[PDB]
Amino acid sequence: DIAQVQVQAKLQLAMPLLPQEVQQQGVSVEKSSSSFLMVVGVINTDGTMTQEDISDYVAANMKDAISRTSGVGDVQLFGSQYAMRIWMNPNELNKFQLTPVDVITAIKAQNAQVAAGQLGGTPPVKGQQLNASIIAQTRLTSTEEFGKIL
Amino acid sequence: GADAKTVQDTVTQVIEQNMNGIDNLMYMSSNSDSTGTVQITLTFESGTDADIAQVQVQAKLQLAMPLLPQEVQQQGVSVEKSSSSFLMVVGVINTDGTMTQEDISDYVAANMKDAISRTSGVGDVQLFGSQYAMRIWMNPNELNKFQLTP
Amino acid sequence: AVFVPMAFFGGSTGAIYRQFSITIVSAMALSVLVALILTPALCATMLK
Amino acid sequence: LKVNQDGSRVLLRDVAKIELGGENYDIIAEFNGQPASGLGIKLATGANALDTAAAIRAELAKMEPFFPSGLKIVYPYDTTPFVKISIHEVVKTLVEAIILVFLVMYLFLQNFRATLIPTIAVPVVLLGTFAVLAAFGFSINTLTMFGMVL
Amino acid sequence: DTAAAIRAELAKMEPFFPSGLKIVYPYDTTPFVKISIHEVVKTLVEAIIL
Amino acid sequence: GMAYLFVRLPSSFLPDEDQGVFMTMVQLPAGATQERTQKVLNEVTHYYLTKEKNNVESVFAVNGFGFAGRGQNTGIAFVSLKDWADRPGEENKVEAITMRATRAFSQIKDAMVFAFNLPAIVELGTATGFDFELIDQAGLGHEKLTQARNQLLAEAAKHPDMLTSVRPNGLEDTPQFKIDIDQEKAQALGVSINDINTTLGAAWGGSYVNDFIDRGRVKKVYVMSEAKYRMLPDDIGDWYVRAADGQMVPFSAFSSSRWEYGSPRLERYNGLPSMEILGQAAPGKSTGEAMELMEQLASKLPTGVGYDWTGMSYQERLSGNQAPSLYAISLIVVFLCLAALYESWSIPFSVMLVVPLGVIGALLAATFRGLTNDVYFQVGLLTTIGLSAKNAILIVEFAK
Amino acid sequence: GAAWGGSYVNDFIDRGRVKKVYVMSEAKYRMLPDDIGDWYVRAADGQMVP
Ligand SMILES: N=C(N)NCCC[C@H](NC(=O)[C@@H](N)Cc1ccccc1)C(=O)Nc1ccc2ccccc2c1
Ligand SMILES: N=C(N)NCCC[C@H](NC(=O)[C@@H](N)Cc1ccccc1)C(=O)Nc1ccc2ccccc2c1
Repeated sequence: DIAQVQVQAKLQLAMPLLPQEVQQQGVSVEKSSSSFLMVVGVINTDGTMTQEDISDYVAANMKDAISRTSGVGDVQLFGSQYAMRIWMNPNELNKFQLTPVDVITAIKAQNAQVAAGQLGGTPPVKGQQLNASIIAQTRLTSTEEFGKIL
Repeated sequence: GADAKTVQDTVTQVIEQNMNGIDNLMYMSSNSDSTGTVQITLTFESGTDADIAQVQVQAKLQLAMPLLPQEVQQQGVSVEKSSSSFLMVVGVINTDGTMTQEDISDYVAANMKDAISRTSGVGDVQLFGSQYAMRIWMNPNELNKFQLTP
Repeated sequence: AVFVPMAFFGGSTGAIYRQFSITIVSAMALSVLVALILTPALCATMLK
Repeated sequence: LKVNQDGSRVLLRDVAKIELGGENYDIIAEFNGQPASGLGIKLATGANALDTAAAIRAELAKMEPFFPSGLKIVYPYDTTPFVKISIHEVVKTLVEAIILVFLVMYLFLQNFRATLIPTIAVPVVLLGTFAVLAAFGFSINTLTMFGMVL
Repeated sequence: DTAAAIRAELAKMEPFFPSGLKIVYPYDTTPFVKISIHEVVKTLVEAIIL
Repeated sequence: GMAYLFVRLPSSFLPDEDQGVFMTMVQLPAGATQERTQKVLNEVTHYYLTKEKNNVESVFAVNGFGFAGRGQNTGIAFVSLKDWADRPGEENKVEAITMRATRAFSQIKDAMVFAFNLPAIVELGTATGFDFELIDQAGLGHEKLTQARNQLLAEAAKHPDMLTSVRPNGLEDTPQFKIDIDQEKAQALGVSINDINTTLGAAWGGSYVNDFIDRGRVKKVYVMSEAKYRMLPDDIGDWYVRAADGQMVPFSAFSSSRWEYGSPRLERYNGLPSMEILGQAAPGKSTGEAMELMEQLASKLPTGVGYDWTGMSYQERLSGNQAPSLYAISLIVVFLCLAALYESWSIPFSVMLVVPLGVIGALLAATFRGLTNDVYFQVGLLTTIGLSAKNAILIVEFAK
Repeated sequence: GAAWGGSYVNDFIDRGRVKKVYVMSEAKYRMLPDDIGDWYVRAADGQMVP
């Protein structure tokens, strides 16, 4: 218990001296025991799906609940959780004169949630009748909406 | 400034996937308000050490801290020991040299509040007002006059 | 045989049915120590 | 902020009001219809309830002398005197149960020295119980004082 | 006891599965514990009867 | 008569005491303001001051903070009653004070204010009362979880039934002002999307800019706007963002104003969204029956909707499950210890039926008055088994 | 970096939960060493450069 605390309270001192790519990625200080015990396979028989549809449902329903339950050390997902995957064609960038930098900027602008204030603010005028929260930009949902990014 | 939906997936959900691999734990709950204030509650087993339980919860949130907005980072994230109920409530009023309900709340949070939370193992202090701050009220008509923005 | 076995608490009523036994169980065994020692002593020393 | 064509200076005061006010106007408390702030201290999930409330006054006592004109402390919502009444009413019950045991031991045994062995029997057993609670971890609670009565 | 609570959380997940989704169990240490208790307590009763 | 006076005798956990200090929370309807709820907190302060001078010493109101959570709808007033000596009768004690606060205010007025004694207890342990919660275990959203929650609350009070009192925790549901910023209209005139997001963000909601120093200490610096320029939906066009070609552009150009329906509090239990239900048992039923007759209503709802009992309650209760097992080993150890100093198969049975001799008297005093089977009574039983064992062992020891 | 190896851009929401968003390239344009010249980075003077 105490051995895990001191190791992750020292790594954290040297966290700022790492690349910004590694910071947003998953750093983890867990308790290890080189050996599995309960391996729970997940297959399909009737309504057939791929080895990708299954790994998403395992990591979006039962994986978050398993690692939390009865003191599990660390869980290893056998596949990958779903993610809005984009495959940049290099020939179709040169056609319209563009780079991967312009694609990344388009997603970090349109695909984002902004913190707008609220009508009838925290310090209001005496005698205001209503008070609601403002919504502005919303994070995208499906494959169709990601295809319509200008 | 963020509304209920904004804080529900930019702060709340980020921590909840990274709230795993902890010793003990029965369940987790959460409340994401429209004012812009999330609060989680990991209730552990009876007779568990509250000292070590606080360490593991704040050494896992910290892994998912970089995946949050930069507004929330500079704001006050806090992992304290909770007990839904007050005991000593110390009111602060004025009689002679009269002041407002704003001048008083500053002096409470700039003299005696920092000393109270530190003393004899206090869980968490709730200031009844707000500490002073250089407040600026941008007039929109006087920005357009000189051609400017926030 | 009724205080201490009832003091095998469970859950939020941990120190509720526990403390309302063991506290008085120490009072029972110290009254047995005060009835085997000292009460015999002062009865013989001075009574009539 | 800016310097318009003709050498005129635009300042932050010219475009916006500047008042030194609160950081958060979402809450403002009163005390019998009088402008006020306060300190809502909550327990630390294992703290020493009353000893923590006694050291709330300890830190507060060194703050008192350096107060502005009119600033006075008041005490609404306080659990301190309920502890002081439960000890004053159980120890009153303790002394009442000894004095009424004396009257029953005098009616049956008219000898004054006979009504004396049981009078100096139970006081010894009550003190011994305090020694066992200190050696096991228990405290002077509402339960281990009503237990002295039973 | 950790492997028993792996089924506890998994049991509440079962009812809300899509069509065809079924759970299987390869590589499991659970029944080796149940055989070591069933073979030592069998040895216990055999040593008393002899 | 001993079995009849035990089952009919109801079950509490711990009596709610006079603490000399209670409170009363406020809750206003959809989209109320700070000025509206302040009128309600003033009327509450009058009842305790002018209409209750003898019982109350001081009130400590707090506008915009209930124990539900936060917002300018809620409120709370920490009452601090006079000492016990100046409050003599039962009328001047907490129970009677908060009784003529509820059914009085409720019915009249417009908002909802209660008043209630402080549970000595903890957050849990009301007795004859549960805490349910409904989970979204599939891919349906919050809008579809609202419909399933309304169907659980409906069918519960549709057939009572040895009743079941049930209300939601606080998902009232109020409207929100959405602003759709068209991305093609913005870039055409030449405004950056970065500039537009921190115009709306650092004006209406506020923005943490930097730190400064005031009188030795170090505090914060915020930026927003004068009150009048951010109250109504028509004041959005008053802001003008600058474009790359050195000229002003109004918000109304690229924006689109339109109302919606969201929720001001999205609860989530265990990595999944949820909706808390604070229900209760009937005057007839009690806990165990109310919970199992809420589970077959929880499984009668559409797909992708399950349940999980959230969330203070419990882990094996006290009047029930626990008590049986505790008294069971109390008989097995009493029997063995009455034999270590006796040697028979008859002497110990004499002491094993003075249990009901003294117990019938304890059940008679509690059921006659307004008391109930709680913690203080259940330990008063085991003490009377030790006092009935004592007297009877003297009748068995000297006689043998 | 954001073509051959991949790059963590932003977060989005899929069916209630919150997942990740990645950016790379179709499989065929990053298998061989001769496919490096297929990418063209833009210069300050508005024209492509291999
Ligand atoms: N289960 C309970 N209630 N207590 C376990 C205590 C463990 C051990 N003392 C013991 O192990 C003995 N109580 C056990 C025992 C010894 C001899 C005869 C019977 C039982 C002991 O360490 N006692 C205590 C007591 C209070 C403490 C308070 C704070 C910090 C440490 C403490 C340690
Ligand atoms: N978060 C909210 N709003 N309520 C939680 C309160 C818990 C519980 N009482 C109830 O749950 C009752 N509201 C149930 C009920 C009883 C009678 C008619 C309708 C509903 C309770 O413990 N105390 C009471 C007693 C009676 C009440 C009647 C109306 C409103 C609140 C009440 C609270």
